[PDB]
Amino acid sequence: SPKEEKFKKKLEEELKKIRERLLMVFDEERVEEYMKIMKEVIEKILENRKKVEIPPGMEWFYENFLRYYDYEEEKL
Amino acid sequence: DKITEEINKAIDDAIAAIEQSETIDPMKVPDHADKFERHVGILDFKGELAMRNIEARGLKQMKRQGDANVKGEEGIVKAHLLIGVHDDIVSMEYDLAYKLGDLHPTTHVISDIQDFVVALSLEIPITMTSFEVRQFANVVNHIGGLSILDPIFGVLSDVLTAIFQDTVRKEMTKVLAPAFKRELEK
Ligand code: NA
Repeated sequence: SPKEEKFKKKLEEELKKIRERLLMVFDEERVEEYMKIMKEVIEKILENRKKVEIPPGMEWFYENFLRYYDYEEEKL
Repeated sequence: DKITEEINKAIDDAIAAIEQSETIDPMKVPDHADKFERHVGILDFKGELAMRNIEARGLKQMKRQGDANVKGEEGIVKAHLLIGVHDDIVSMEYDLAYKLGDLHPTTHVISDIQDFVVALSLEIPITMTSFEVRQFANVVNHIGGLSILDPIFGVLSDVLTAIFQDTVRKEMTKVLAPAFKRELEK
């Protein structure tokens, strides 16, 4: 799916920049665990759209990702 | 009914006089610095920020919301009013410098306030007895160069929203309350 593919490509690039910036604040392993939890939440949200469990402290990310996906989808 | 209309007219005149004057739009807000801590999942953010060159625009659109709520007790008319900018938005722009770990950037921020509203109270034997900027219903923060998915955006936006509900609201009250007091009590 070229539309889904472009979305996933842009999302992976955003995640790469986020990972780089986090490596300036936290140790490598903490950043890796955080990125893994984030990708898990992204997967669940995308699969449900195609009640989602949300880890504590990530509710902000769930709301922001809904806003981000709706924005990119209306753009695509 | 007539008292209500007289109070509406006096309020509209106060609003117009305050808006015809400078300092209200754009309104300077004094610089503000703060330390902060948040927990985003497993991440523990501890850092500092500073807001400089803070300007609020949009208060030229202040408008009375509905009739003055008027009630008479013991020969004294009391009235409570709401004044806001609901159709339009009050925007705060400022330079934000933050330090988290080895990150110490400076970026520009636009923060949009939804449903900016002031609550005001009058007594007529006019004396103004109460004036407050109500807590902001929502503050939408745009921080230059940060994705909405970035945890650093999450932390910074949360700290900034708290700062707006505290410091920014107090500063805007400091500016607006004596202006309205002067205009209404004349
Ligand atoms: Na300032």
